[PDB]
This record gives sequence, structure tokens and C-alpha cells, in this order.
Amino acid sequence: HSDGIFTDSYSRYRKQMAVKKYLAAVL
Amino acid sequence: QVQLQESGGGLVQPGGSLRLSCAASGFTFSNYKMNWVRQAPGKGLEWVSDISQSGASISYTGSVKGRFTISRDNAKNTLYLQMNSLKPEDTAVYYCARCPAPFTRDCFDVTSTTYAYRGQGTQVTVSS
Amino acid sequence: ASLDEQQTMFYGSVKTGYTIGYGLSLATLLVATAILSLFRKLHCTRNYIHMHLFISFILRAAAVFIKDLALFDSVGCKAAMVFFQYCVMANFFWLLVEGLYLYTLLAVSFFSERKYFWGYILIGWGVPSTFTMVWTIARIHFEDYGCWDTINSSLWWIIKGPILTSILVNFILFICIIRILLQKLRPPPYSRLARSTLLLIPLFGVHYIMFAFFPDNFKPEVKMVFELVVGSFQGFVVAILYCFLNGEVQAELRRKWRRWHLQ
Amino acid sequence: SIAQARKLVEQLKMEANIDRIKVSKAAADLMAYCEAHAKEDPLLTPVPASENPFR
Amino acid sequence: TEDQRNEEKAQREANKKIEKQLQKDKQVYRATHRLLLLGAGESGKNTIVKQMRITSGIFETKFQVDKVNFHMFDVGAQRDERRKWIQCFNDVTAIIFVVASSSYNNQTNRLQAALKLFDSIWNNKWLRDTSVILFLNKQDLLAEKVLAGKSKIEDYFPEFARYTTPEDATPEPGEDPRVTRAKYFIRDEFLRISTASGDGRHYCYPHFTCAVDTENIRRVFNDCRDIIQRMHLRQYELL
Amino acid sequence: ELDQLRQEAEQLKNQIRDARKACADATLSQITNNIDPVGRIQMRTRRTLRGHLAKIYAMHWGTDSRLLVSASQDGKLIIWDSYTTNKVHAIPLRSSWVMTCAYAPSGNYVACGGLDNICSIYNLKTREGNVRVSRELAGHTGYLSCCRFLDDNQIVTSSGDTTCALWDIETGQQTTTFTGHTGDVMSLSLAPDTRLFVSGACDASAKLWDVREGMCRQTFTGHESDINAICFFPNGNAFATGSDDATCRLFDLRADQELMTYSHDNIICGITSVSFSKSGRLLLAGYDDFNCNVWDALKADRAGVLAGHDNRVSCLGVTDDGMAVATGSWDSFLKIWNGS
Ligand SMILES: CC(C)CCC[C@@H](C)[C@H]1CC[C@H]2[C@@H]3CC=C4C[C@@H](O)CC[C@]4(C)[C@H]3CC[C@]12C
Ligand SMILES: CC(C)CCC[C@@H](C)[C@H]1CC[C@H]2[C@@H]3CC=C4C[C@@H](O)CC[C@]4(C)[C@H]3CC[C@]12C
Ligand SMILES: CC(C)CCC[C@@H](C)[C@H]1CC[C@H]2[C@@H]3CC=C4C[C@@H](O)CC[C@]4(C)[C@H]3CC[C@]12C
Ligand SMILES: CC(C)CCC[C@@H](C)[C@H]1CC[C@H]2[C@@H]3CC=C4C[C@@H](O)CC[C@]4(C)[C@H]3CC[C@]12C
Ligand SMILES: CC(C)CCC[C@@H](C)[C@H]1CC[C@H]2[C@@H]3CC=C4C[C@@H](O)CC[C@]4(C)[C@H]3CC[C@]12C
Ligand SMILES: CC(C)CCC[C@@H](C)[C@H]1CC[C@H]2[C@@H]3CC=C4C[C@@H](O)CC[C@]4(C)[C@H]3CC[C@]12C
Ligand SMILES: CCCCCCCCCCCCCCCC(=O)O
Ligand SMILES: CCCCCCCCCCCCCCCC(=O)O
Ligand SMILES: CCCCCCCCCCCCCCCC(=O)O
Ligand SMILES: CCCCCCCCCCCCCCCC(=O)O
Repeated sequence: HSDGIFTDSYSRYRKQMAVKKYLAAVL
Repeated sequence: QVQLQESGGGLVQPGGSLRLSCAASGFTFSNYKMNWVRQAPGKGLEWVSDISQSGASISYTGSVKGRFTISRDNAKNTLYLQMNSLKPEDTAVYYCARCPAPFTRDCFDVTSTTYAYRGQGTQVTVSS
Repeated sequence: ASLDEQQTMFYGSVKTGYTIGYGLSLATLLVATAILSLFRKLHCTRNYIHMHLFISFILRAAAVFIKDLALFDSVGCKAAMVFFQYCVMANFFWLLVEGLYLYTLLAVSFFSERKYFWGYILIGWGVPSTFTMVWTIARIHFEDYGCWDTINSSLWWIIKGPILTSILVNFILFICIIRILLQKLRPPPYSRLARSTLLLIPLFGVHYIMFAFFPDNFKPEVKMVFELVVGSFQGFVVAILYCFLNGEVQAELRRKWRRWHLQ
Repeated sequence: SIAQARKLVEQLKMEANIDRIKVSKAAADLMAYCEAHAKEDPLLTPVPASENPFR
Repeated sequence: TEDQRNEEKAQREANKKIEKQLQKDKQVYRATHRLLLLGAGESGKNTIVKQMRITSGIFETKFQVDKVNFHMFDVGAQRDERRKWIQCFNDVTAIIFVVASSSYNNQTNRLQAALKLFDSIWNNKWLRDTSVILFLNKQDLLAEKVLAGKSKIEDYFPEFARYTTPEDATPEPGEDPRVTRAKYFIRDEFLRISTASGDGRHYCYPHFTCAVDTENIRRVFNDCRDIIQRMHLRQYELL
Repeated sequence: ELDQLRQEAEQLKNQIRDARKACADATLSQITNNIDPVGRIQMRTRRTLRGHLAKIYAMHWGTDSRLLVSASQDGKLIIWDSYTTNKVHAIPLRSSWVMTCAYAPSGNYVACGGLDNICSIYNLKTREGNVRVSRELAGHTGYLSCCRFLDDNQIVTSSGDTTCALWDIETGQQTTTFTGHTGDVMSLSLAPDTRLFVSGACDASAKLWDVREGMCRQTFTGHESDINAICFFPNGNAFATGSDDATCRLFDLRADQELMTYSHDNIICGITSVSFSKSGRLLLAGYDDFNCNVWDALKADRAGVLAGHDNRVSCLGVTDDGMAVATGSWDSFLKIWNGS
């Protein structure tokens, strides 16, 4: 179902935004 | 007390015309569908024609259709039946009958076993 | 890039849309379940299956909210994920049970509903619980990354398959209950068949067969937006069309309102 | 048919020759009885809940 | 007050036994479907009851088809005045109405009486959810009476001459088109009566039958099936 | 020969009409202007008896104000306890259709009847412990519409072949029969002193029958259509009828005419049961439009309304001590109304 895969996409997006924000903090 | 008085009839000649009356006394005449029923000598009761409350819906028996005119007068409380172009096979006793419930569409009034809601009837005979 | 901020806007729009839809389909179906449970006359096998559908919609709303809590703010995360991956499957199986029940009434009229009623509650609740337990054991013993969020094809398909099966079998039952309505409108009417189809598509969840076999990697937004918005408002649609627009339930509401008016 | 008409004539004979009480007399009787048995009625007069066995 | 608790225990045991008995009789009473068999006495419904098999007032016939139970209630030694006891028959699953078409050129026009009675049944206030199945009997006799030299039906119905055989109703082979025109005329009479109100809550099913025939039971089974299916579709707000 | 008997019949009916107009000194509705009205009677539903499958057709309260017999169309005859709502006996019937049931004043017997033309009298002694058919009566040719117990050994029954019958339960034979009607006789009601009873038929007439003598004494023709229910005023000197012309009528046994007519312009539905209250000041009337109207029986105004049922009210019963009022309708429920 769409809900599960949407949730997974949103989690991967949150993790990528977290990685980018940590990388911008350090740099 | 419900009482129905037929009026008119008698010995007539074929091809002639005749008007019958039904004096309906003792009830609220404007709310009851009524009808005419006939009894041939030595035969069963058969329905002739009917008429609803207001007067809109009218029906007849097929074999006399377009020969008889049924009309109710609510003002004067009287049911009129006009019979023109008469036939020798139409000699019978005639019965002015009323349907048992007010404000309805069905009737049960072909019963020969002492149905209370029809009059005593009138003799119409066609002699050649 | 602007791709980032527009993607953020996107996900925010979709999350606000399904939050509004699973708020509305929560409140209006608590109202509908209250009316059905309280009114004595409306108890019937049909309206019992209706009530089980409506409380399945309630548990789906509550499970999406509980899942959203772990998105806003492990031991908790996994339990929320299991309740989220249970309510959805129990909803789809109750759509399957409604399809089976109407095709059982039509195809085998001369039957006792009481004999199969415990065979319908079983299909509704037990089989999602069985699959759910298999999936939980399968994630525990085989392999664990962290909270159960990532989709892994072997692990995902164990709770994917029965949903596809339910959508397929209920689409076939829908084709049979648009065959029988044509074979019963024919001796007496396009308008009536069309009204019956548009009042029987939200009941049997026919719209899922548009994106049933559709693969998720292929179109990002087309599946997600349509499915979440439609699914979100589906509970409100079924509530309006069935609890508030049935003749008998409106009759009972008018009767109770006139009895309160006299008193 | 004429035996039926003779039984209806004898019926109407029996129904004519009866005693008739004036309307105001029995219509005052009915008032007298409704007045006399006013208090005892549990529908005319509401009963205290300590006596009503249905509550 | 210990004895009063003993009596309450007693009455609760009684209540539980009686509720068990009612729960065991509710299945039996909701399984078995109910037919009212109404016909004139000249029309041979006695033939229909004898085929159905293969001093009291109401007569009863219990049978089963495909493990489904059917009670068929014949109205026997009753009065002609039908308007009061017919109100007891608003919960049967169908009323089967059997009329004999007589068209030999006969005390009364029995077909007109049949049409009036069917109209009274159809427009009755408490028969507005009960379907009527309809049997036209003596079709073989109607085949035998085309060679009378003259026509009864055209005498008693002036619309019979100005009537055409329906293009969409195929006749069986080996039948005189006159007789088939007659059959379809009478069927259109009954369908016009049934279509005039146009309520759609209850329906009318015309069928044909011979003096000796065996398919009748299968017809009644299929029409009860159609009545139950249409009632279920009515409950789901789909018709 | 026929003319000299029909003219004499019309003369005797004119004589009866002239004695009724001569004795019509006033009406009840004039001399009751200065009577305090009974105000809005607001009754509440206390119980709801379930457990029936088909429609309930008739009921009858016992003399102890405790038990009541209800009769359904699935073939069940249940004996109810009104206080605890416990079912005390449930009797399965040989025939399905029942139109009447009657609970003996001693509580030993229960009678039932319907289309079968047979009145089944059941004994509730049951020394074995199972209810059993005590004796079945078969002497009618129509349909059996009402029956009532005079006592343990005699039963009055009302048929659909224009006749009433008085049986002997010991012998099983008809003690006498009552042949005065010309239509279906729908219901009857017994006087308190069990000497007279009144019978309403489908010719808009009510007959007063004498049980011990065996012939009728008075005929009351005030209605326009079929009379369905009939019931005595508690003193036995007046009685109220309900027809299908939507009007109730209150008749008198000494004035030999009608006293009052109960009618409301918004009501065009039939009456299917009436019953007085204990004092006689309220008249309960069960109508066809799914409610029971509480008429003030000396002012001809509606004191109240009992709009509880979801389908046509078929039977209505008031206890002998007036403590409660039970109504049974075609939705298979028994409502027990009790005013607070
Ligand atoms: C009944 C509804 C709410 C579902 C509840 C599911 C709960 C009871 C179950 C399902 C999965 C289970 C978890 C499975 C695995 C682990 C890892 C272990 O090292 C700690 C316990 C923990 C975290 C379990 C806690 C309880 C748990 C979360
Ligand atoms: C899953 C946990 C967290 C919440 C539990 C929700 C579900 C499983 C509960 C809540 C309401 C419950 C239902 C309430 C009513 C009925 C009707 C009864 O005749 C059979 C049991 C049945 C069908 C219950 C089965 C279980 C049920 C559906
Ligand atoms: C783990 C989380 C999702 C909670 C799961 C709760 C499960 C285990 C419970 C809650 C509702 C229960 C079901 C409720 C009703 C029935 C119908 C009965 O005739 C068979 C058992 C069955 C099918 C139960 C099986 C177990 C069940 C499904
Ligand atoms: C009606 C219901 C019972 C149908 C259920 C079908 C289920 C049992 C079947 C259909 C598809 C199957 C899956 C097909 C593919 C895979 C990938 C493999 O690497 C692990 C097993 C797994 C995940 C199968 C598990 C069992 C499965 C999910
Ligand atoms: C998403 C929307 C477009 C789905 C529409 C589905 C419905 C309206 C369509 C799709 C399949 C169609 C059916 C296909 C086959 C038949 C058999 C034929 O002898 C009667 C018509 C009938 C029964 C069709 C009726 C209409 C139908 C059921
Ligand atoms: C009304 C219902 C039946 C419509 C169902 C439409 C389904 C059958 C269609 C619509 C989208 C289609 C998919 C579109 C894209 C791909 C990717 C391609 O590399 C393999 C085929 C595949 C996977 C198609 C399979 C069939 C498909 C899923
Ligand atoms: C039952 C009704 C519930 C209504 C719930 C309304 C919730 C509104 C939440 C608004 C969130 C706005 C997010 C903005 C995202 C963005 O575009 O940046
Ligand atoms: C009758 C019960 C209805 C329950 C409705 C619950 C509504 C929840 C609303 C949550 C809104 C969350 C908005 C988050 C905005 C953000 O991203 O910062
Ligand atoms: C009907 C019962 C539903 C039960 C749902 C359980 C949800 C538990 C959520 C708890 C979250 C705890 C988070 C701890 C912090 C962390 O993430 O490490
Ligand atoms: C969400 C449910 C919406 C339901 C809307 C029902 C509207 C019915 C419209 C029927 C259109 C019929 C067109 C007939 C055309 C023709 O004349 O052949």
C-alpha cells in the first residue's frame, strides 16, 4: 500500500536532510 | 346508517336510452370510490363500471365500453348512469355498490353472499 | 537547490492532506458508529458488518496518527509500526468481507447468515493478525536494521500479497455485482445502473485496482498523492453515503427527533 | 327469502318496543361515575413511584 | 426473601430454556419460505396442489426443492369476502395467483373478475411489499377453442381486434397465431394493471401452464429466487 | 308479498328513528362544558418485550394484573410476566395463523384461534409438566376472529360466517349460536356481570346479545365502514367502537343511540383496537398511522399520544387495576406504557 512506501520515502528524505544539515554545520 | 337507493329502470326497447340514479344517504359521499354491478337472470354477478372519488379515473367493463356514461354529483349527492344504444343481452338487475374503506384504491364488492354495501337494485329488461 | 525546498513543500502538502482526511474520517465515523450502535432497530448482520468496517476505519485513522507521532518526535517505533501495518490490512480485508457478503447474499440467497457470521469475523480480523505475526517474526529472526521502516522486497511482500489478492477478488466480485444489477434492471435505465455503480465503488474499494499492480519505483507522486487523498476522504465518503443517507436511518433520526420534540 | 324478511320484521318489532331512557339522565350518570371513581384511577391520577411496581 | 430468590432463580432457568427454544425455532422459521395459493374455484388449483404433492379451513402443503423448504397455503373452506383475512398475508414470500382463461363462445366474464381481483390485490395498502406470481391455466384448452367458429374474447373485449402480436415475444412452434395473440393480449392486460401503479416495491410475474405439466415447481422456485434477490438489492438502496 | 314486508320494515325503521329523535333531548357534549380537562397525558415506556418473530396479532391481560398472553403469527403463544419480563410458558401451535387469544379469569386455561376454524383450549395445570391441548373446538365454516372466557367451563367465540357461538368446554359442543349479522363479525367484548355482550361486524352495526336467553335485543347503526374493535365502559351501561372511517363512537344501551363521536381532521387512518381506562375518563385508541391516541372520553379532545411503535398497532390492553397499558404492533414488540 501507498502509506508504507510514502513513509519510507519520507524517512529517507528526513535522513538525507539530516546528513546535509550536519555536513553544513561542520562546513 | 349507510343506505343506497337505486332509481329508474323498467321495460325498454332496443336501441333506446335510459338514465339511472343512485341516492346515497348516510355517509360522507365525497370520499368513497363507487361502482355499478349487474346480475343477469340465472347468471352470476359481474362488474359493470366504476368511478373514483374526484371523478378523474373512470373505467368500464370491456363489452359495454363506450356505450355507458357514469358520472357522480357530489353537490347533490347522487350517482348517474346513462345507458344509450341498448342491446337485448343487457337485461339484468342493477346494483349501485360502494367500496368498503374510505381513501383507498382497492375494492372487494362482487360478493353475492349478502354484501352489505350495495342497494336493492333495479330491473332493466329489453323487449323486442 | 530549489528541488529541496519544493520537495519539502510537496511532502508537507501531502502530510497536511492526509492529516485532514484522517481527521474528518475519524470524527464523522465516530459519529456514524455511535448512531449505528445506539439505535436498536438498525441492528442486523448487514449493519454489523458495516459497524466492523467503520471501526476498522477508526483504527486505521488512529494508527496513522500513532505512526505520525513517531515521525514528529526502538521499543515504541516497532509497536506503532505493527499497529499501523495491521489496521490497514484489516481494513482491506473488511472490504473483502463486504464483497463476499453481498455476493453471498446474491449468488446463494437461500442461506443462513448466522452460520457464516463467525466465518466472516474470522476472515476480517484473524487472517490480518496471522500475516502480521508472520511479518513480525520474519523481521525479528531474519534481519534488523533499526526501526522497521525501510522496505525490503522479501519482508515487504509478506504483507503486500494479501492486499493485492483482496483488491483482485473484490474487483471480480464487483464485476459480478454489476452483472447481476444489469440482469435485474433489464426486464423493467442507464441512470439507475450508473447510480448503483457510483454508490458501490466506495463500498468495495474498486479504485485501488487502478494502482494495484502498479510499481512504486515507476511514478513517485502519481500513486502517493491520488491514493492518500482518495483513501483519506474515503471514510467520510462512505459515512455520508451510508450512515447519513440511508432512508431508514434518516427515518429513525426524524422519529427520535419528533419524540424528543413531544417530550 | 320471505322467512328472512319475517325474521327481520319480528326483529324490528322486538327492537321498537323497548324502554328508552332520556339522553341527559345516562349522560349525567356517566359524569357521576367518572367523578366518583376519579381519585382511584392510576392513569387519570399519577401514582407516587413508591407504589408503581413497574419502576 | 430467600424463597423469593429461589423463585427468581426458577424463573431465570425457565426464561433461559424458553429463549433456547426460541433460538432453535428462529432458524426453522427464517429458513422456510411461504407461498399463498389464491385462485378461483372454477380454475383447477386442485390440479396444481396434486402436482405440487409430486373439513378444515386452511390447507397446507410442505415440500422442499434443492434442500430449501417451501410451505404453500391453500385457501379452502372460507367465505367469499376476502378483505379481512388477506391482511394476515403480508409476510409470505409470495402470492401465487392462478386463473383459468375461458374463451369458448360461461355464466359470467370470469376474466374481468380476475382482472378486478388482481387490481384489488395490487392496490391494497398492506400488500405493497408482497410479490405476485401469476399462472394462466387452460392454454391447451385455449388451443382447442380457436376452432369454435367464433371468438369469445373479441365479444367480451373490443380491443382484441385492434391488437397485434408482440414482435419481441417468440411463440413456440406448432401453435395457432390467433391463440398466441390471445395469450399475449391477456398477459398485456395483467401487465398494464401491474405497470399502472409503477411503485417498484413489488412485482408481477406472468407464466404459462398446461392442464398437465411438471415445470411449474421449478418456475415457482426461480421466481422466489428472483423475489429474494430483488428484496436484498432493495435493502442496499441499489434499485 | 315482498313489497308488503319491505314497506313494513321501512315503517318500523322510521318508527325507531322517530323514537330516537324524540328521546334526543340534548347531547353529552353540551352538559360537559364546565368540566376540568385532563391535561397532557405524558406516558412513558417502561418495558419492551422482545422474542417474537412474526407480527403480534392479539393480547389479553389476566385478572391478577400480572401475566399477559401474546399471540404471534409464527405459531407461538407466549405467556409473559409484566414485572420481571420473564417468559413463563411458550406454546407451539399446530396452525400458524392466530387471530385471537384469551386468558381465563382463573388462570387455568388459555384459548387461541384463527384461520384453522378451530378454537384450541390449553390447560395450564400441567401435572406432567408440559403444556398440552386440553380440547379443540370445530364448529365454524368461516374464520375465527375473537373469543372470550365467561368462566372456566364456557367460552364465547366470534366467527367469520356471520355467526357467534357459545360453547360448552366440558362436552365440546355448541351450547347455543347467535345468527343475526350479515357480514364478518370482527370482535366482541364481555360485560362485567357476564350476562350481556356486544358484537361488532362488517356491516357498520353493533348487536347486543343476551347470553342466557339466546337472541339479540338492540342494533346500533352509527358507523360508515367496518367495525374492528369494541369495548364496554366499566359500569356496563355504554360502550365505544372503532371503525375504518377513522372515527371512534361512544354508544349507550338505554338511550338506544349514539352519544358521542371522536374524530380529528389530520387523521384518515383506520382504528384497530380500543380500550377504556379503569375509571373510564380516558379512552385509548389504536390507530393505523403508528400511534395510540389518548382521548378525553367526556370532552372529545385528544388528551395525549403514544407514538412508540414502528408499524401498525394491532392490539391494546388495559389492566383491571389500571396500573399499566400494553400495546402490541406488527413490529413484533410489546410496549408497556405507564403514565408518571
Ligand atoms: C498490541 C499492539 C499495540 C501491538 C503491540 C506490539 C508489542 C507488544 C510487541 C511487538 C514487537 C515487540 C518488540 C520486538 C523486539 C523487541 C527487541 C527487544 O530487544 C526488546 C523488546 C522488543 C522491542 C519487543 C517489545 C514488544 C513489542 C513491541
Ligand atoms: C487491536 C487492539 C489494539 C484494539 C482491538 C480492536 C478490535 C480488535 C476489537 C475492538 C472491538 C471488538 C469487537 C467488539 C464487538 C464484537 C461483536 C461480537 O459479537 C463479536 C466480537 C466483536 C467482533 C469484537 C472483536 C474484537 C474487536 C473488533
Ligand atoms: C499484534 C496487534 C496487532 C494486536 C493483535 C490482536 C489479535 C491477536 C487479536 C485481537 C482480535 C482477536 C480476534 C477477535 C475475534 C475473533 C473471532 C473468533 O471467532 C476467532 C478468534 C478471533 C479471530 C480473534 C483472534 C485474535 C485477535 C485477532
Ligand atoms: C489469499 C492469501 C493467503 C494469499 C497470500 C499469498 C502469499 C502467502 C504469497 C504470495 C507471494 C509470496 C511471496 C513471493 C516472493 C517472496 C520473495 C522471497 O524472497 C520471500 C518469500 C516471498 C515474500 C513470498 C512469500 C509468500 C507470498 C507472500
Ligand atoms: C473504474 C471503472 C471504469 C470500472 C467500471 C466497471 C463496470 C462499469 C464495467 C467493466 C466490466 C463491464 C462488464 C463486462 C461484461 C459484461 C457481461 C455482459 O454480458 C453484460 C455486461 C457486463 C456485465 C459489463 C457491465 C459493465 C462492466 C461491469
Ligand atoms: C483498471 C485497471 C485494470 C488498470 C490496471 C493498470 C495496470 C494493469 C497497468 C498500468 C500501469 C502499468 C505498468 C506501467 C509500467 C511498467 C514498467 C515496465 O517496465 C513493466 C510494465 C509496467 C509494470 C506496467 C504493468 C501494467 C500496469 C501496472
Ligand atoms: C478534523 C480536522 C483536522 C484539521 C487539521 C489541520 C492541520 C493543519 C496543519 C498545517 C500544517 C502546515 C504545513 C506547511 C508545510 C509547508 O508548505 O511548508
Ligand atoms: C475528533 C478527533 C479528531 C482528531 C484530529 C487530530 C488532528 C491532528 C492535527 C495534527 C497537525 C500537525 C501539523 C504539523 C505541522 C508541522 O509540520 O509543523
Ligand atoms: C492501542 C495501543 C497502541 C500502542 C501504541 C504504542 C506506541 C508507543 C510509542 C512510544 C514511543 C517511545 C519513544 C522513545 C524514544 C526513542 O525513540 O528512543
Ligand atoms: C460520489 C457519488 C456521485 C453520484 C452521482 C450520480 C449522478 C448520476 C448521473 C447519471 C448520468 C446518466 C446519463 C445518461 C445519458 C443518456 O441519456 O443516455
